[PDB]
Order: sequence, then structure tokens, then C-alpha cells
Amino acid sequence: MDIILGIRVQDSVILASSKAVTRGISVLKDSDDKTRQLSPHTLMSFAGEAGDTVQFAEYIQANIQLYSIREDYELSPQAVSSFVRQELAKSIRSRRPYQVNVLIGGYDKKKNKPELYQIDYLGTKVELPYGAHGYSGFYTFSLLDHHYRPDMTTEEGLDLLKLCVQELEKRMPMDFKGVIVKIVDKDGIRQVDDF
Amino acid sequence: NNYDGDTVTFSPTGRLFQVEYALEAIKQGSVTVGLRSNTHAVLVALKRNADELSSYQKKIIKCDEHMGLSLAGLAPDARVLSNYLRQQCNYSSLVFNRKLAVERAGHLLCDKAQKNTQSYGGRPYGVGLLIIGYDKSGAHLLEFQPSGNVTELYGTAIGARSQGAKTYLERTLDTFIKIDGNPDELIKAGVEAISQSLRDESLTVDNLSIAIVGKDTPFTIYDGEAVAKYI
Amino acid sequence: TSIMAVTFKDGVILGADSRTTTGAYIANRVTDKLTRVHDKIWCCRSGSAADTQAIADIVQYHLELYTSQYGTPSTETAASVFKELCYENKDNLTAGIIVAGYDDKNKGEVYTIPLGGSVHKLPYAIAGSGSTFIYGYCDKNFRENMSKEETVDFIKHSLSQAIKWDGSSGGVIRMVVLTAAGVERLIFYPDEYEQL
Amino acid sequence: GSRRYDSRTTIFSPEGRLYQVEYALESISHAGTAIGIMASDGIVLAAERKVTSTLLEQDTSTEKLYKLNDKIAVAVAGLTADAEILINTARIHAQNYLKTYNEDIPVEILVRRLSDIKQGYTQHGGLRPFGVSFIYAGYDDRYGYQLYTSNPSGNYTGWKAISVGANTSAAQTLLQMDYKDDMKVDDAIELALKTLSKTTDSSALTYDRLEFATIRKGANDGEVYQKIFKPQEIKDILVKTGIT
Amino acid sequence: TGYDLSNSVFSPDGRNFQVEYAVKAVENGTTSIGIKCNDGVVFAVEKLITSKLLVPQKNVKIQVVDRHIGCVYSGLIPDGRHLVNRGREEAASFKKLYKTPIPIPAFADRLGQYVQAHTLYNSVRPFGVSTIFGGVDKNGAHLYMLEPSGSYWGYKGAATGKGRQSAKAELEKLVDHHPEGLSAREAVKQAAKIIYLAHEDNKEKDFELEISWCSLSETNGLHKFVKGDLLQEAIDFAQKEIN
Amino acid sequence: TTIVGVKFNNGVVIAADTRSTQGPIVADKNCAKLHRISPKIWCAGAGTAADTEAVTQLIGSNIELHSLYTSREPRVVSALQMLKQHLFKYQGHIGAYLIVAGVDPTGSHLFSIHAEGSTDVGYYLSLGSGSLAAMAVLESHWKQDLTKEEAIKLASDAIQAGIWNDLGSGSNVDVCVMEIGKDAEYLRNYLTPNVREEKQKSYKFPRGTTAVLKESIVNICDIQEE
Amino acid sequence: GYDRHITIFSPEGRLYQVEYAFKATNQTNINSLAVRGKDCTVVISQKKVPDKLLDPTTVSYIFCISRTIGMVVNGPIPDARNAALRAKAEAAEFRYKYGYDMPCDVLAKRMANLSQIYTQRAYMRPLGVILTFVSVDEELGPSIYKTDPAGYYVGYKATATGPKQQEITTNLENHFKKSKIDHINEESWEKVVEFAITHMIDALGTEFSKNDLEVGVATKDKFFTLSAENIEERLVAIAEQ
Amino acid sequence: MTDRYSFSLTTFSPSGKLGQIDYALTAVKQGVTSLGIKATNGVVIATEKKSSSPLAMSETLSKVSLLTPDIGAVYSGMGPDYRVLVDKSRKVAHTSYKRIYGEYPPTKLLVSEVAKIMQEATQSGGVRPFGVSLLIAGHDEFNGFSLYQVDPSGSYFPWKATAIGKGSVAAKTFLEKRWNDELELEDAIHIALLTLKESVEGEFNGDTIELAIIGDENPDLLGYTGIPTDKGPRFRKLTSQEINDRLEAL
Amino acid sequence: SDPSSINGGIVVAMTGKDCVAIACDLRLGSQSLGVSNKFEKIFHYGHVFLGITGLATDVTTLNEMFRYKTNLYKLKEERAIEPETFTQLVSSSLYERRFGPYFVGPVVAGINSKSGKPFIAGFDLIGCIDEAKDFIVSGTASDQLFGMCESLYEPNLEPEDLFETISQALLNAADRDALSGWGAVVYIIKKDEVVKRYLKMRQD
Ligand SMILES: [Mg+2]
Ligand SMILES: [Mg+2]
Ligand SMILES: [Mg+2]
Ligand SMILES: [Mg+2]
Ligand SMILES: [Mg+2]
Repeated sequence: MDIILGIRVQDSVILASSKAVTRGISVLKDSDDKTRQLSPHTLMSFAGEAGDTVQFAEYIQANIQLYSIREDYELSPQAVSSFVRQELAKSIRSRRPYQVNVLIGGYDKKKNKPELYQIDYLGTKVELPYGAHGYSGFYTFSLLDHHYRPDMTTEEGLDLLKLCVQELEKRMPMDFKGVIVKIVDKDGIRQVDDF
Repeated sequence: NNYDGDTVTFSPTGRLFQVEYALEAIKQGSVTVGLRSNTHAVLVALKRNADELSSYQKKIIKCDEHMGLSLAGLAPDARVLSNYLRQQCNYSSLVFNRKLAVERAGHLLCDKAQKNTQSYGGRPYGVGLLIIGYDKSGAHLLEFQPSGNVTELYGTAIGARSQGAKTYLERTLDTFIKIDGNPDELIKAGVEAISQSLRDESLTVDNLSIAIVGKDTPFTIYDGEAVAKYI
Repeated sequence: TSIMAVTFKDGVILGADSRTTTGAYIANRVTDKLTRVHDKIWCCRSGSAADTQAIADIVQYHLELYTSQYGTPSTETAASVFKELCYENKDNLTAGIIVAGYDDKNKGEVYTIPLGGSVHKLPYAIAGSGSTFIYGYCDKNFRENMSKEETVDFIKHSLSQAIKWDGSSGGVIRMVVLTAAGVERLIFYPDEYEQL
Repeated sequence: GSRRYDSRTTIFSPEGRLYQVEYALESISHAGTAIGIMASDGIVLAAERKVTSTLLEQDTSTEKLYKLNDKIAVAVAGLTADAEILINTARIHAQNYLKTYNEDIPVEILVRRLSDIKQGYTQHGGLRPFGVSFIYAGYDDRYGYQLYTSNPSGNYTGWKAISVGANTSAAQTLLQMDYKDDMKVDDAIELALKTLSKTTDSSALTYDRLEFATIRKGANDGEVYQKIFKPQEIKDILVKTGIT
Repeated sequence: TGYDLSNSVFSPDGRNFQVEYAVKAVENGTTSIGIKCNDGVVFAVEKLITSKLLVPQKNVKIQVVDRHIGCVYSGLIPDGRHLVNRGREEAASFKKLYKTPIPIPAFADRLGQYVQAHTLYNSVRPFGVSTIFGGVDKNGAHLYMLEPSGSYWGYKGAATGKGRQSAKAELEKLVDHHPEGLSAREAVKQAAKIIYLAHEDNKEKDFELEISWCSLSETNGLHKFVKGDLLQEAIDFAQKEIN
Repeated sequence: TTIVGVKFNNGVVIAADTRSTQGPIVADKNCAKLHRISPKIWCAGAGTAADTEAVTQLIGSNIELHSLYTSREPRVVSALQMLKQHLFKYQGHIGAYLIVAGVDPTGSHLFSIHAEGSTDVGYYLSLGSGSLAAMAVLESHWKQDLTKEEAIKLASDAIQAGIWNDLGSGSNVDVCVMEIGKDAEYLRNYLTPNVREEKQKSYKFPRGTTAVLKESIVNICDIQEE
Repeated sequence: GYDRHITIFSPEGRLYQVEYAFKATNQTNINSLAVRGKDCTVVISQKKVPDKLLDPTTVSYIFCISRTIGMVVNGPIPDARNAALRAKAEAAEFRYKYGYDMPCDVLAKRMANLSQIYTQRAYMRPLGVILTFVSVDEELGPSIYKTDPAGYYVGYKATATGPKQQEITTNLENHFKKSKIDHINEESWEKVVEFAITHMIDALGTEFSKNDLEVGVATKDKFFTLSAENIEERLVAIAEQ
Repeated sequence: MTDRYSFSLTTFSPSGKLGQIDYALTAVKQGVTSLGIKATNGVVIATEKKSSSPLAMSETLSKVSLLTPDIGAVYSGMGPDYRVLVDKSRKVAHTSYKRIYGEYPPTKLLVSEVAKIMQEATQSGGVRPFGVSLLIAGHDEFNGFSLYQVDPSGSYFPWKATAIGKGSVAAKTFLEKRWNDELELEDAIHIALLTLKESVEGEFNGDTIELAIIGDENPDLLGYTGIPTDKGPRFRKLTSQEINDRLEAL
Repeated sequence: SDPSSINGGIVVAMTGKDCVAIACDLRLGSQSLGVSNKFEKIFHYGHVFLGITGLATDVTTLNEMFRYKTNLYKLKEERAIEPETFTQLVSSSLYERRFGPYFVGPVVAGINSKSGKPFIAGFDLIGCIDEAKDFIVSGTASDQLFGMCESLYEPNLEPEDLFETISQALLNAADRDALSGWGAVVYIIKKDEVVKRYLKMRQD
């Protein structure tokens, strides 16, 4: 799919993902949720080739849920991101690689810290205060570089995110039909239903 | 005794007891007769029921338009061996546009049965077969034993009390071999042969199973009211 | 490369030039293209040096194992083993081999195995890039049941012309004589054959 | 054929017991006693080498205590060669986990893995089981200090104090008598050596017949240190605790 | 004891009892023979007529391998067929690689190594046949006989089955009385006589004679069955000698 | 790369330059191209450097095991046969071009091998990008019955021709002499005709020239006791 | 008592199946002898053709493994030929892989290793044969190396195998105790064969005709067997002095 | 065919004994005595060349074998089992170490690999244990000189000095009285020859005794010169003459 | 498209008197787009240091792989791996992927704990060892680094002088490469102390 953004503020991680699903000529859907809850305090957004994106995301979800049941324990965001990276690094030298880029937003309950990980389809992982995939970063990073502070509130993060989306809507040729925004914090994952 | 635990063990006198025990399963089986002339070949089989509510176990299996057999012993083994014959008949037709010779069909059955007598883990087949057919050298009748021994005959019988039918055919040899161009009389001779192996029970309409193949006759099986004519 | 084998009264003689090229560079000017696969069964190699060496080594192995079990192989048998390797692996080989051998029963025999992996029994055979220039000469000058001295002259004159016109051929003319008397190696230098 | 010579290692007895597991446990009961004691500030592993010689090179010798990683160690009771096969497999599992998740393997997960390998040999394959019982001493940031044991059946359990090998009945009673929950490592060191001293089949307990190890947070600040005791260090702790 | 319950087990003697028990199956079989003549070989076999219902001349026992080798055997007939099938695969692969038809000594070892392989493991049973075989190659005629152990040698004459002792004695007379050699046509006649003489050990039932031959002059080095007039001539010669 | 091999009276000598390159850039100025297959069997490699090293060590390893198995000193023909059959199998994808030389109980030997598995016999051979420059010298000065001293001289002169005239070759000459009934003598940097001249200036900086944001001690020691 | 049926240890640490394979070795009732000359290695073996129907030319226990290596076998012919075929295959493969002729001692070691495997692996039985390999090795010179069902092998100055090996061994021992050298100091192989036959006659106490013996000779670059007429010429020379 | 023995031939008996291992150890007990002594500057391993026949050339039978240039091995028990173990040990030193790290394995790790092979013959399907005990002597840079014993079970132990086989019990007592931590290599060789004489019945000389050392680097045995870091093998087999010289000072 | 220049970055290593230095930039990018300024390319396993340039997924993968292997090495050997031994392990590990290689340019640096000898080594993507006495360079500005090192380097520099030399070599090389920079780290390594210094540099 197209635009996926992430921003780590003081006490939460915010993931914004576009709603459009376009199959060549027509926009087939304008309410698509490009995300999966891997565990109660870990969310993964995704974008890439059709079919592979959801297939990969659900495969990861199943594996993390399996771990959660086996050990009666939630893996840290760092541990989950390392598992995901290895799967993609394994995938890139396969017969047919997963063409999927992901952002992993999680709240580490042990350290009481939000964490954002950016991983591309090659298995290139980086921990960031804010991140994106595709062309999204080209339009938004100059705004994030300017306004971002590590001590921002969730409300300030959402306001900076709105400015990013407005810039995308202005200068991007494609109509991505707005974004679904989700917040990951100590209380878990919730969706901002008005954005 | 100490040498009958598996098929891979000779006895001190050079016997293979597992093969001999497989042979014993045929003797427990219901009687079936085979005989031929120069134009036709006939199978006659006494079918066995479990009880009065049950059907009569089928004894005759078609392998091709020009070949088929009757069984005595373990029926599932006959299904395996007949399926193999069907495939071999079919391979010959598809690849070589050639109807499989009955003698060659016997050689193939011999070799398939032999492999089950020389290897560990397996078991011999527990069924005897009477193969009739009409090929480029006329009518044929074969007798298959799960020891691997296949024999071409004018007539024969296998199963329980088969000795009575076999002696009859040995007497009638000079008569029934000459029944050319008369299918009904050849079947009569077969029905009369199998009658020499009956005790207490007689040939009824759902008891009797007859098959025939010949010069201008595809392998066809007769059951039910189709054999009432011969009762 | 210019290679040939010629049957004659007392047996067979194999002949070859000694030039191996990488493009226009002569990588080896003293190559030995006459290869022994058995005591009195030799071969001439043309095409990929890697392929023809690999094939020859395998054949020599096969005939060595044959000899241990069944005694001396015929020249036909050797040719058959060559053919089996060349035909079955035709997609991955560039090899043109002439097989020559001496039996006491069959005497001198020559088999040629071109690119495809077919076999052709001939009174004599020519192969390699230089052979194209001597089809006319060889056809006009070959006779059956020549003497040893005549056959040496025939091969010497033939390969001389092949070398003269083919840039891929040159150096010395090597020869191996196969008769009842044994195996004789011959060599002829440029100053000898160029003046013919 | 071959069936004739097959012992059938993976069958139940009429009573519902696994013959080979039971006989492997009988083998382990003749091995040198190994003891593990868990305290609030660390774990102690103590083990007795089997009737040694004066010519044995002790300082380079290892038959009882093995390092699986920087956080987890094991005490062995049974066939040493069998144990080393499993130990190497455990070391690899720990590293596989570390590579996958970028975190040290939790103690129980490693223990479960080795225990599942043991279990497999009792249910399929027709091979004899491993004649080994382990005591696992380890630390992770979820449960802290942990003691486990596993045996040839593949069954594992957690402990505050435990023994394997010879005279476990006598050893376990002695541990059950003197163990307390608020105990410290230095106290546990003394209990372990006192227990071995009483249960040993030898005439006296000396340094050359012992292997000793501690897992302490007595590593400078927020980390864990493994200490495989040297022959001289075992000799000193024997004098300190008043056994020699 | 128990050494005879499993194949490939050495007894305290150094014997493989399972192979020796396979020999008992061979000794129980019908008589088969082989005669090496001047430029070829002759094979003959006793076929017991169990019943009148057996079609005469139909249940052929002697088998051809390639086009120049004949094979006959006594004992378990299916085992013999299995061995010949292998022989045919061996002969085919030899000719495929080396072009020339498999020489008889070469073929002899192919059968020998295969039969010997069935004395190496307890997962297989030894062959319950002794096989007399041979033919003409580039070095002339060869006759061989191969036992359940895998043991084989070259022979001037060979016999196996129930009437082997009788046959052997007859073969030994021919070797003594003909040091210069026997002709192919003579060997066919003699083969008929020897089977008829060896039939005294199987005198209860009557039998059918089956003969084949490979000869450089008579069959061009190809294996052929003796049929019609030549077979009847041999039967007459044989019947004359027993009376 | 320039590598040569030269037969002489009682043995064989191989030589090589010491420049390894990535495209037009000199990666290492003093590279070691003379590899040991066994104590008295040495070879020089051109082409893909990792392949020449890897194939040498593999065959060298198997040659050592073979020597131990047979209780015999390794032969050059064994190294040759194992190398060519390995290289042939990989159809030239292993880019190893070698000159293999050595002494063994059979005598002294000199072979070349192409990447695709073809081999060659000779009294003098040259391989690599400077092989034409080297072969020019060898063809001009080689004769039968060379002495040890003459062969070393000829071999190093052939390498020099490559050093000076081939851009792919440079720096120093390495030589290894394998004589019958003697230890093989490896002469590393036998010639050194390319020492860099003293620079016009010292570029040692004043301390504190570089701007630093943070300093910290890196813990290379293991977790400590107490 | 299944420790006697397969190759596993008995309570005494013995392998009975190996021991019984040694007993099968003498089933043919044939004695063989091998000696070394200056330039050659000679091996002689008794030849017994008990049946008149046999072709005597096909009755042999001496094998030409390679051009340089010969092998005599003590044991049943099926196992003998099994070992012969394998040895031939191993020798050919060696030459192909390593570019030189397989040495006699190396082949012996290889066949010994294969035999060792049969004593350790249960599904394979030992071969009931003793294999004596002979050659004139290009490095070691005249060579005799012998392999048995236990997987043991060693080089010999001279050796003997069969039911009456001890009588031949002691006879050979006594000769080398006199001469104080490791070989027969003789130039021609013909005289080394004459020595070999003479000392077998002395040891066994039996006379031999040309058909009672079988002789193999190894020289530099070839191993060959003697014909009955070559052996006859040998026997005539022995009788004439 | 196919190996249909996919089950263990070594199993636990009711008493907890692994019968086949015990019986393998019994076969080792019947074997000829071999010993090893560690000195401060070297290790010595020795055994008797029990010649099966005087016609046999016992020099062609090597009981003491080089595994790596710095590691040697000797045995007691079944010779053929030893010979194949030596072949596997030599190969595994390359495949599982030298082809990975570009250097020969340290003594303890090669011993570990040999031990693993012997352990597997004790558990794998359709095989018996090896009927040998090995004494492996070696040197490596970081561990110095070392001597290890490896048993049929796959268990291995490091020794200052020890003996295995026929007269091991008496030999070990003899070694206990003579060994100290200040022995030089020549002292250890002297003690080795003294100890070995007790278990030898017949001839006792350089032709009937096999003896090797792990000591100083032998640049004369390297086969080439020119590389300073390569200084030659530490394993050296003593000659018949070298042994006899030390038997006069006995 | 070219895997070795998608992410960018550089590593340089130098020897001095009883010391070695290894240094790297901190940039990770997606071609023209700068993604991270904290992507360190130098790792250590005990006292042996490994710098890795090239494709960033392989950099991460190989670090995890060598941590894996050196941890098992240490457990079995009962000692930390040495630079010379580790160099052979890197070479072995890279060549095992001969026909499907990791797209990397590794650099080893360290001091042998027993001899005290300074050691550096470099590799191509498939395992060929470059063991230079002076310096090793790697990455998208390797040409620039060769130019800097060849002129700036002199043998037997003291630790604090070597720091200035290697720092200036890296900084000025990186400023002539679009895909390198965004910060830099320098390790100064002595036999039993290692100092890590982050450098101040232009952020374009
Ligand atoms: Mg090709
Ligand atoms: Mg020209
Ligand atoms: Mg066995
Ligand atoms: Mg820049
Ligand atoms: Mg910029």
C-alpha cells in the first residue's frame, strides 16, 4: 500500500496509516486498516506488495500470540522487532521474498518507555523517534526534524502528525483517502476515531 | 515351526512355511473352475455368502476386453493383483498398441508374487487366480499360485473340494477341448465340472458366477438370472 | 587445432599440431593433443580443452576398470564409452574426439565422434578448425593399405597445409604410431614440414 | 530379519513405566552426588567427582559443572559423554534464541528444550535414552534466580534446593532440614558442602574430589557473574566452612 | 544354536546354514543339465507332467538372456526367473556402455555377485536355485553353473536337481570318451539321453523334454530352442538308449 | 598479476608480483600470491583472489589427509588432479588460474591450470594480466639445463617485466625454490624495487585538532567478580 | 546368546562372528605362500580340481586387481570374488582421483577398513576371506600386505595362509634366520618362484605336478599369473638339482 | 538390503549397566599396555610393538599415530578400531576446525571430537562401541602441554601420567611413585621406559618398543623454510636407535 | 540497485605503536534519503573489534552471526578469540556463501592478548583477506579513504596522535561522499583499555 507514518512521543507511540486500497485503475476501498496488533502493547503497521503485506502481518501476529500463550508473557517491543527483522532478512534471500515494509510501535512495560522500530523488506532495522516508509518521509521529515521534541505529549504528537498529513495531501499526487491513527501506550492500543 | 516366523526363512528341508500358509488360504476359499476350447475360454465360480441376509462375494474380475480372472482366497489380494494386471494390460495397449499376451501376463504375476517371498517385512499374497484370455495365439487358461508358480492348462480348479472338478476335467479333456464355436456347451461342461465339487449346497441363481472370452467375444461376466439358463 | 587419424597396412597413426589459443594469444605452443586412454587405444582432442581432458580421464578410468575385469577392450568399446559421455552430456560439452586403436584381431581402426555425440567408423578421420582446409587434399591423397612411411608422409603433408592456413593451428606436428610392434612417438619441427 | 535383536527401548511395562527410563535412573543413582541450593542473592552448585586418582590433572578436568552461557550453568549426574552431547545442543539453543530475539534465553525455556529432546528418545526412534540428570542453575530478569532438574524421562521441575546422583534420599532430607527462605549464598555454600560431607561414600571430603560453582549478583552492580571454583579456591572454602 | 534361523550368520563351523537350506530346495527340484560342445553349448531340462491338463510345449522353462546366452535352473522356479530378469538388466547395461554383447565369464560374475549379495544380510533370503547357463562369445563357448552361495565355476558338463548324481556320472563318461570334443548335434542327442536316464529319480510321473542350444556353426552363436524334427530325433535316440 | 614457473636442473622455481587490485585501485601493495599446498608443493594464483586461496587450502587440506592416509609424501599430480576435477565441476565459476609446481618422490614438476579445469605441462609458464610481458622474457632467455641460480634470475626477470609493463602488476617479487632432496625455500620479497620515496612534508597533526562530542571507556573485559 | 549371531561384544570382549569368519577362511582346504625377491614378489597357491566335469582354467583364487597389484585369496570363492571386484573398483577410482597407481599397502589398508566396518556394523557380515596383496611398489619395492576378517593388516617379508600355514611359516622363518636378510637374494623371478615352490614342497611334504599349483608374479609395472606350461618349466628345473 | 538395524544395540540393564560399554572396556583390558607421561617441557607416549609373527614387518604397523603436527595418539585394545578412529580424528581436525579457523585444534577440543564419535557408537542404531581406549598427547599455545585418556563410553579425563590395557594397575602405581611437577622431558622418557619394561615379557629394545614425544618445535621436520611463524611439528616419533641409546642409561 | 551502495557508510582501521584504531561514520540511508544518524558499524567480541560496511541488513545479520559464533568459541575454548583467529573465521564464513554472498566490506582490528602485537585486516564480500601493516579502508568512500590514509599515515604513532590521524582521514573522506557522514565514532584500542570518541562533523 502507500503511506505509513510513526512518531514516538514522551509516553506513547502513534502510528498513522492510509486508508486507500488501489488496484491499478480504481480505488477499491477507502477504509482499509493497514495494521495488526501483535500483543496488547505492540502494534505493527505495514505497506508493500498486495497479498504479501497481510500474509506477512498475520503470520507475525500468529507467531507472537503463540509465544505469548506458551510463556504467559508479553515479549518486549525490542524482542518482537528483532524477530520480525530476522524473518524479513531470511525472506530476502528466499525463492520469492516478502515485499513488505513495517513500522513496529510498542510500549515497553518493563522500562516504561515507548519505542518505534522501522524495518524495510530487506531486514534493515532502525529504532527512531519518528519514521516512515516509501515516499512518506520525503514530505514529512523536514516538518518532524523542525517540530519534534522527545518530551511531547500525545496531543502535541497528534497535532504534528496532522501537519504532516496536510503536507502529504497538498504535495502528493496520489489520493490516499486520509489516515487511520492509533496510539500505543501503557494502557494498550486505541484508535483515534476522528482525524 | 521355528522357521515360519517370516517369509525370509528357509526350513532345514528347504521349505518356505509362510508361502505354504498362504497356499492354505486358497484351500479354504470357495471353489472356482477354469476350462477352454480352441475358440473360447470359460471361468465358473461358486460364490460364497456370509449368511442368508448377505450378498454372495464376487469371484470374477475383468482385466481387459480380452482377459480376466477368477479368485480363491484373500479377496483384497486379488484386487491388488488384478489391478496390477489391468495396469499392465493397459500399458501394453497405450504404449505398443498391442493386446497383452496371456502368457506374458502370467510371467508378470509370477514376478510380482516372487518379490513378496524373498524380502523381509512383507508377506506372500494369500490368493490363487485362474486367468482366462483370448489373444493372437487363441484361447488360454492360466493357474496362478502365490508361491509365484504360474501354469498354462486346458482346464483346472482351485479352492475347497477343487479335486473333484479337476478329476472330471481330466476325464473330459478330449471332449471339451473340441467344443469350438459353441459357447453354451463349453459353459455347460464348466458347470458340470464345478458340480463335482459341491456338497450339501447346489448351484442357485445368486450362487453361480460365469465368465467367458473368445474369438468374437469380449470378456463378459454373467450373474443373477443370466446364469439361470445353465442351472 | 588440426588433428587426424589414418589406418594403414600395419595398424593406425594419430597426428596432431601443438597449438592451443586463447583468442589470438597462443597459450601453449607445445601442447600434446594425442592422449592415451589405453595401451594401444589413443585419441585426438578438439574443442574445449577442459571438456576433452575431463572426458578422456573418465574414459581412461572406465577402460582401466574394464581391463581389470574383462581383459583388453576393443577400439569399438572405447569409442562407445566416449560416445556415451559425449551424447548424454551434449548440452554441456564442446568436444570433437577422434578415437584410434590397434587390436590384433581387428587391426587398425578409427572412430570419429563429432559435436553431437554420434559415432562414425572411417578408414581415416580429420577434425579441428584446421581440418576444413585439407578435405580436398586428404580425399585426393588417401589410399587404403599404405605403408608406415607413406602414412607418415600423408599425415605430415596434410597437417602441414592445415597449419599453413589455420591460425589456430601450429607448432610441432606430433604423431603416435599404433601397430603390433608397439607404440612409437614421432615429432616433426617447423623447419622440416614448412618446406614441404 | 532385524526385529529379532530389537530391545524395544520405547515401550511401557504392564505397570505403565518406561523400562529404559527406570534403568537409566538406576544408572544415575551410582553417579557422584550433585547439589544445587538457591538463595536470595545467588545460587550454589556443588558436586562430587567419582573416586579419583592422585595422577588426575584436576585443574584442567571437568566432569560435573558446565557453562551453558554467561547466565546459566548445569551440574551433571550420569554418563559424562551423554551429558556433553546435550550440553552442546543446549549451548546452541541459547545462541539461536539470542540471535533471534537479541535477548538472553530465559532459564525455563532452555530447560524445557533440553527436556523435550530427552522426552523424544523415550517415545520414538528406538534408541536408548540419555543416562543423564541435570541440575540447572540460572538467572534471568523475569523470575530471577532459578533451580531446575531434568532426568532421562524428560520431566523437569523447579526447586529451592535439590540433589541428583547418589544418596539423594539422604541428601534431600538434610537439605529439607536446614534450608530456609531468607538464606544467603555464603550460608548456602556451607549447607551444600556440609550435606556432601555427610552423604559421601568416601572417607573424607577433600578439595580434589569436588567441583564447585556460584552464580551471584555479586558482580559489580546490575549484572550476574558465574564462578567456577579453582582447586585452590575449593580448598580454601573447605577450610573456611570448617570441613578440613 | 539358533545360527540357522537367520541369513548371513556364521555358525561356529564358519557355515551359512540358510544357504545350505536353500541347496535343499534346489535338490528337491527337477533335473536340468548343460553340455559344452565343440563350438557351443547345449541346455536341457526335465519338465514333470503333473497332470494331463498341462498344455504340451507351453510352460517353457529355459530362458534366453540377450541373444547369445541360455539359462536353465532347478529349484524354486520364481527365484530363477528373478535371477534371469537381473541378468537381462546386467547384459543390457553392459551392451549399452561397451557396445559388444556381454562375454559369458563377465555375465557369470554379474549373476555371481548378485546371488552372493543375498548371503550378506538377514533382510533377504538366499536364492533357492542352482543355475546352469552359458553361450558363445568372442573367445568361444562357455558353460557355467551357479549355486545359492554365489559360487560358480566353468564346466565341461553340468547337472543339478533331483537326478544330478545320475546325470553327473553320464556327463563324466562323455568327457572321458571324447577328449577331442563333442559336436553340437551330438550334444543335443546326448542331452536327451541324460535327461531320460536322470528321470529314474522322478519315475512316478512322466515328463516332457525341453532342449536348447547355442552353436557357432549350427545357430550362428545365437540361443535357439530345439524344435520339431531335431527334437523328435533326439527323443527317439534317447528312447532307444533306455531300452 | 604476474606469476611464472621455471624448471631447472634439479627442481623448479615459481615467482609472483605482490600487487592486488580492486579495479584501478591498489588494495594491498605487498600481497602474498605464493601459496603452499604442501611443504614441497607450492602454487601461485591469478584471477579471483578468494577462489585461488580457497581452492588451494581445500586441496592442500585434502592432500595432507591423503598423505597421512597413504604414509607417503604428497605428489604434484595428485594436487593437479584434485584441483582440475574440482574446478571442472564448477564450470569456471570458481575463477582460479594457478601455476602448480613442486618436488616429490617421482621428481620435479610444473603445471598450469585454467579456471575451467584444463591443465598444461611445460618447462616455463606464465599466468595473469602480466603473463604476456613475462612470457616475452621467458621466450627470449629460457634454455634447457638451467642452473638453480639461472632459473631464479630468469623467473624474477619475468616478474619484473610484468611489474614495470603491466598496470595490473607491481611492487615486489616473491620467489619459492623447490629443489629435489631439499627443503623448499620460500623467499618472501626476494626483490624490493618499489620503495616509496620520503614525502615532502609530515602530516602529523597537533593534538586537539579534531572536534570531539563525547568520550567513554569501552568495557572489553568480562563480567567482574564481587 | 544373540551376541554370537551379530558383531557385538561378548562378556569377554570378543566378536564371535569375526572368529567364525576366520574359520570359514580354511573351508577351501588350500594353502598359499608369498615371498619377496630383489626385483619381484612371488605368490604361489595350491590348485585343487576335484571334479572332472570342471573346466580347470576357470578354477582360480589369484586375481589381477590392477596392472601392478595381484591378490591371492584364502576362503570361499563367492566372498573372494566379492573382495576382488571391490579391490579392482577401489584401485581404478584411486588412480582417477589422485593421478597415480594405488600402492599395494594403501589398497590393503582400504580393504582392511572396509572389513573393520563389517565387525562394527550389525547389518553387514564379515567376509570369510584372508586377502594377500602383492606388488613391486614404486616407492617401497617388493611388497606383501595381508588383510583378514578382523580388519587387521600388516606388511610381510614373507607369509603363508591356509590350514597348514604354521608348517610353511616355520619353514620360511628358519630360512630367513639363516640368510639374515628380508628377501630372497635372487636376480630372476623364475628362481624366486622355484624357491617358493621348493619350500612349500619341503613344508607340506607333498610333490606337485603342473596342475597342482597356481603361481602369480609381480614385477615392476606389472603383475601376471603363470600358465601350466610355465609352471612345468619351473618344476623341471627344481627336479634337475 | 538397507541397514534395518535402526535401534540401539547398547542399552541399560536393570542394574543400570550399559553392557556393551563394559564389554568394550574388557576388550581394552586384554590389550597391550600403553602409557603416557607429562613433563614440564613435553609429553611422552609409549607402547609395546607386540608383533603377531616374526615374518611380519612391525614397522609397517604404527600403534603411535600423528593426528596433527602438535598432537599424537596411542591406544590399548582392538587395533582395527584404533586405525579407523585415527582416520576420522585426522579428518575432523580439518573439517570441524582447520577449515574454519585456519589453525589446528587445541588438544582438548580434538579429544572432545574423538570422544563424540565414540559416544555415538554407544547410542546410534545398529553399531557396537569402539573396543579401544586412547591416550592423546598434545601441545597448543594457550593450554600448553596436555595428556588425555578417552574410553569406549566417550568419557575423557586429563592426566599428569597414566597407563591403560594389560598391566595398567601396576603401571599406574609405578608412575605415582616417580611422577613430580618438576620432570624434564628426558626424565619422563626414562620413567616411561622403566614403567614399560615391567609389562613386557620378551625382547625389550627399539624394534619392539614404539615411543613418541610432544616437545619442542622441529624446524628440520617442517619441509620448508621462509616463514618465521611456522617453526615445525612438536610431535616426533623416536627412532629405534634413539630408544636403544636411552636403554643403556637405564 | 548496487547492494553495496544502497545504505552507504565507511570504516577505516589503522595500526600505531602498541595500539590500533578503528573508526566509522554513523549514516544509514535509503539511497538519497537519510534514515538514521546512529547506525554504528563497529562491533566487538571480547577484545576483537569488527567494522562492517555495505548492505545494512547484512551488517546486522553478520554481527549477530559472529556474536553467535564467538560466544560458542569462548564456551568451548575457555578463552576469548584472538584477532588472527577471528580473521580466519570471518573469511571462512563469507566464502561459505560464495555464490550468494553477503554484500559487505568487513574490517577486523585488535591486539593479540598474548603477544601484544597490533593487528588489522580487511576482506572483500566473499572472504579474501587483506592483512595490511598500515591501514585498512572500506565502504562507499574507500577511494577517498585510500587517498587520505596514504598521505596522512606514518608508522608507530602514539595512541593520541593516531586518534587525530584516523579521525581526519575519516572526516575528510566522508565529506567527499554523499552516502557517508551524519556523525562518526573512533575507537582507540590499547592492550587493556579502549576509548570510544564521537566526533563533531557537518550534518549534510
Ligand atoms: Mg563446459
Ligand atoms: Mg599457423
Ligand atoms: Mg557385522
Ligand atoms: Mg557527506
Ligand atoms: Mg545531504
